[PDB]
Amino acid sequence: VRFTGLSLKQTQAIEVLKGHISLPDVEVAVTQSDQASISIEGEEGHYQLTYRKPHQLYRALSLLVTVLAEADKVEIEEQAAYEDLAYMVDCSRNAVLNVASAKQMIEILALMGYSTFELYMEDTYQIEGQPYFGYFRGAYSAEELQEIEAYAQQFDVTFVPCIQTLAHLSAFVKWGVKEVQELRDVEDILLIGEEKVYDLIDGMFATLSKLKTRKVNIGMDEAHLVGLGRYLILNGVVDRSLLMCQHLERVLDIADKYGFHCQMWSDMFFKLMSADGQYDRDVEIPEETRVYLDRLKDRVTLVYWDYYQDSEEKYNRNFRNHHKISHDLAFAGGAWKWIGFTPHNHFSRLVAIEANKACRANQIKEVIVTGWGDNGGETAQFSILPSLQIWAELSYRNDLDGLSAHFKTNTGLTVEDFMQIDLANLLPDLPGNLSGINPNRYVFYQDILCPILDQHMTPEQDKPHFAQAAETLANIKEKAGNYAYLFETQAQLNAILSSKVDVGRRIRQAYQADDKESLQQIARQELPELRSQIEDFHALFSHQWLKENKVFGLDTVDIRMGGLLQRIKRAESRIEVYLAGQLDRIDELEVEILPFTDFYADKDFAATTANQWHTIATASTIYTT
Amino acid sequence: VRFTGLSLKQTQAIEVLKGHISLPDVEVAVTQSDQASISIEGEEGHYQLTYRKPHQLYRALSLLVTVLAEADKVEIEEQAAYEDLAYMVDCSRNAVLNVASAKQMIEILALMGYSTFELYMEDTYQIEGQPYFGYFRGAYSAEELQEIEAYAQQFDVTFVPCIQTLAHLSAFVKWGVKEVQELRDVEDILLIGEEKVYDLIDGMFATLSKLKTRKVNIGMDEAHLVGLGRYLILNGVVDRSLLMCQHLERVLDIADKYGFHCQMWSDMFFKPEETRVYLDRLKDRVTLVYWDYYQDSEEKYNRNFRNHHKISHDLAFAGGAWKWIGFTPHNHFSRLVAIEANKACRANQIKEVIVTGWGDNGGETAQFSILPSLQIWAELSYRNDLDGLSAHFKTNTGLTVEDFMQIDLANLLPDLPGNLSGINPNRYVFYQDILCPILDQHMTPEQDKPHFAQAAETLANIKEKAGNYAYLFETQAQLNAILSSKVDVGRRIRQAYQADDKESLQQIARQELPELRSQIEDFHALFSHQWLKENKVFGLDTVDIRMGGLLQRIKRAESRIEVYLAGQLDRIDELEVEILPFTDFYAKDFAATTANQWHTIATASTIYTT
Ligand SMILES: CC(=O)N[C@@H]1[C@@H](O)[C@H](O)[C@@H](CO)O[C@H]1O
Ligand SMILES: CC(=O)N[C@@H]1[C@@H](O)[C@H](O)[C@@H](CO)O[C@H]1O
Repeated sequence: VRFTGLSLKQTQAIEVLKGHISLPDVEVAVTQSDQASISIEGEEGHYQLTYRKPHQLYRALSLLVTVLAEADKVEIEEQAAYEDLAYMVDCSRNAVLNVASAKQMIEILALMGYSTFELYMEDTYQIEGQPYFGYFRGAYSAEELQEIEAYAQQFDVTFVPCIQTLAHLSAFVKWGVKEVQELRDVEDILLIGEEKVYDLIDGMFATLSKLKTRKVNIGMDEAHLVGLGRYLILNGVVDRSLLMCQHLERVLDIADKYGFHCQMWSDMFFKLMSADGQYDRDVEIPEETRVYLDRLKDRVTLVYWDYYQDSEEKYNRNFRNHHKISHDLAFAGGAWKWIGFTPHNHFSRLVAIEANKACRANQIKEVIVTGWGDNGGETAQFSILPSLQIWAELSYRNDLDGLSAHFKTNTGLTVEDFMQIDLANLLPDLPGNLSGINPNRYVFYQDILCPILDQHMTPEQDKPHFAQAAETLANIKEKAGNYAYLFETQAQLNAILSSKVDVGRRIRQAYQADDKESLQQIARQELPELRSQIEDFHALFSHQWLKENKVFGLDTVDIRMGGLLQRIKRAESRIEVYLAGQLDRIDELEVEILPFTDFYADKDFAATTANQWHTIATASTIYTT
Repeated sequence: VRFTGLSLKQTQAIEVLKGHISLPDVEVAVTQSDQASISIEGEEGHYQLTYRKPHQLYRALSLLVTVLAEADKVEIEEQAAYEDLAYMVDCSRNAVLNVASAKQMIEILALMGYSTFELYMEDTYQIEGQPYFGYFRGAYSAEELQEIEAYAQQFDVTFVPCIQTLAHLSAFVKWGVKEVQELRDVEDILLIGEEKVYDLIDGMFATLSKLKTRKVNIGMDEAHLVGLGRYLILNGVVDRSLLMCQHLERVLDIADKYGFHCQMWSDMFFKPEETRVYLDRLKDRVTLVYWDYYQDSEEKYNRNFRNHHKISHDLAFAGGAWKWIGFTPHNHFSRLVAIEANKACRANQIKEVIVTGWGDNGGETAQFSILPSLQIWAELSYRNDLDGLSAHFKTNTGLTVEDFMQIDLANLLPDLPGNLSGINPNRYVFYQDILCPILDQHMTPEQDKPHFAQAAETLANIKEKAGNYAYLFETQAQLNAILSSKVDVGRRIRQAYQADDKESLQQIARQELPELRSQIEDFHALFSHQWLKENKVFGLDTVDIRMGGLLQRIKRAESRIEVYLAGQLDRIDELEVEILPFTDFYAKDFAATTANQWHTIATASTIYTT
């Protein structure tokens, strides 16, 4: 290609992006213009390209490459619905995105049209004088954060840290030293009102002030027991909505000291002022609280987060409730990658289409796409590219007509191929519109002898589904280039699930039937092979993890998978003891299996949602004293 | 041995106890008498033996066997200080004592002089119509509880169930079904005021009423978050002491319905005029239990007794047989505190002592690990001294009390003050990671390595003397063998790495760590044999998970070193993190500490949280 109008910064950015896309040999005149987010016009190898904001050059080039593969004449104009579109990576659930992968992610977000890159870090950034904060977690140094931000700046992409200034600090407050314990209210919540807490928070902002950015998400979601622990012991019973405002004021004051403009998750206002303590609800605002909120609302952007609703009207109602507090709002949607090993791009697509309608209908200026990693970060960081492309398409075009072509330009894969990554969750009898159904994870981590999720399995449909999935994913792996690792991991997982889905039930059927030959084959053949397959899965998982993330946090997966392997060994040994006539009965197998949960009991499929490792793996105590 | 004066019941009991003690070739005349708890006299192969309470026959027999080893003429008289002496086994922390082992424990308690046997069961007894209560936990059936109680009765020992009627029901309330969730306030706490909660509690007493006993410990400590969860959302703010009162009244009413008389922990009374009056009313219906496992001085117990007596004189004392700090008990520390507690209980007219055998965080210590602590409490009750401790112990077990107490060794680091509780290197040295050894500051390899090595040899020798108890010492010998190398393996990896001594890193990765894994798998085998001997199979799974996890982490240490050695890694990031103190709890002229949650020993990462 021959470009005119480019700055050195822009030519360098394009050099980097040539690692993702091939620019045709054509002539392109590039200028900034307020006329459109993106405009591309021309024919016969001579083109005029304009962008409104500098970062939008990179989506413009993605569109260019795409459109020119087919046609000679180009007529493209896009007007983005959102002033800012962000992707937030969870770096607090054990998986800290490594610097090299943050760079890759930035390049991709640039090509997609995102303005903003965000990292969610509860304790995973280093604070001078707080040596337990992020200790052995791979917390980013100030230097690493600076390097990441400066790399985003190469593409005119803004960096926004998402931190926690109230709750969700469990990995820090666990440390049994005076300087940490003195900071606690209860659970994962800091002690409102305590000077040492505000010293800590001043440290947080001191660290972030080393960056160029002066935009921050300060957290404050999900502090359900706020004011009810050591706070209650010291202060007695207080108005908790005012308590929230008091803490918020002090944090905004600290932010001000460093020149930051803040956003926060909105849920605690709703939980503390609704009838049943829930988010998705209307609120009675006490007068003294209203007055306090009327001040504070001018100093912070409230972020309404919702990853779940299947209809615009459901989001709309919540936006309406938020308007009672503030018209300075943003929306956080979901790239579903927090339900085990396997994402749910399909469900993310369904909710994105409807959330986009509601955001537009409520003149929402910013959408943050969230990539949470609940309970260990076991899903791949790059597993949700389709979901990111979907939101970009919805902002820029208000439809998904360009989704597959732009996605193929950006990744080398069709969007439908890449979205097969979801397969371990896609049981055939599920409706598309229910969230969190995650057999990928609970079929994997379930015990053998004591399979407490067995009532949720449907082997006649699930076995062939997982088996077919493994073949499909093996095929996509072969044409996935640099993303092949993602698919190889999923293929092996599905291969394991195909047999593991009912091995526990088949053991019980054979035991009840006195089919000792079957018992023997399971214990001597099937289970040692299952261990072999799990060890291979562990290797592939580790390869994936170390490619994307820092090493810290992988230890939890080692522990979990080692435990699973040992429990398979126990199934083998207990069966052998019984077969050698050294047991009259195998007591584990005499316990009748109950439903694990009734969450989806009223629905016409067996699968469910089960997303805590420690309750998947055992009915015994493991966490409690 | 020829006896006169025995019933059929007593004859059969003695026949069982021959499994434990060797009755010499003498004639013994047995009668009940109020003159003493135990009296024995006679000479030249003719003896007169008296007991006050029927169960005390069995301690008397142990005393008799003992003295006659030494002498012909006997003049024994004991007056026990406590009306009741109980041992309470924890069956809620994953380890549910199996029926055969409960029988063994009863036999030993009878020989020692215990009047009462207790099982602590949060969710580990079955309630008809509550299928999730004890599900996959090895919950005792009604019939199993009856059989255990009946066995105790064979020796005139009474049974007391220890249950929970408000909080500490974590293993039950986790179940995500309507019939369970509607019973919940928050965390491990049931929902006060909910009629379905009182339906459950009625169910609890319906099960226990199948027993002969009408004495129960109902739990009822003061959990901080009572009233603060789904209670707060449903009902607004209430005085939470007043809430405790309302719930306690309902529980007591249910217990009355079934004829039970209740004990409970004294916590909620420790300390609004509405509340004072309510508390005062309820205190008349219960015996309070003051529990203390920690104090090193009678003076400190006495202070707490005085304070309790401002609340109620209807008071019992719970002491501690330290078996809740990992794999290895602390009989030594239990002896220290028993001596002082006994002084204080006597000074304050305490009528009942309950020795507690908690199994905190997985039940990994052997059920029979604390026999010395139990004999200690018996001697203190009956004789007010330990001058006959070892001789009586050896009659009962085959082992001197000093030999048996070597079971503690994995905790007994040389530079520890004997009077500080919960220092448990047995556990955190074992479960600590290799690459990220977050307890390394608490290790003193130059002292700890030979201590653990010498312990393993000592324990191998005691195993040979231990008969039916050998399994306990075999387990502990192997643990100490492991800890001798593991205590500093992470540190030696860091040293070799920092010195760029690749030969040493290779030796550690290729020889030492695979051998460590082999040793841990050996320990796992021995531990499993020990567990299955003493306990139901349920709960063993948690140990399998924890140990399989540790093995996999040792594998990671091997593989990370291999990749580095091969040039495919510029650095091993885990090894570049400076290790801080794990806790400042005992920050001191020793480095050891207390760390008793597996999940925080094993990783600085999240593992339970969302
Ligand atoms: C602000 C927010 O969304 N908070 C939590 C988040 O930590 C969790 O990871 C996510 C996905 O389950 O949803 C919420 O429960
Ligand atoms: C009444 C009582 O003793 N309650 C707990 C008990 O559940 C625990 O196992 C034990 C040993 O640490 O100490 C107490 O805190």
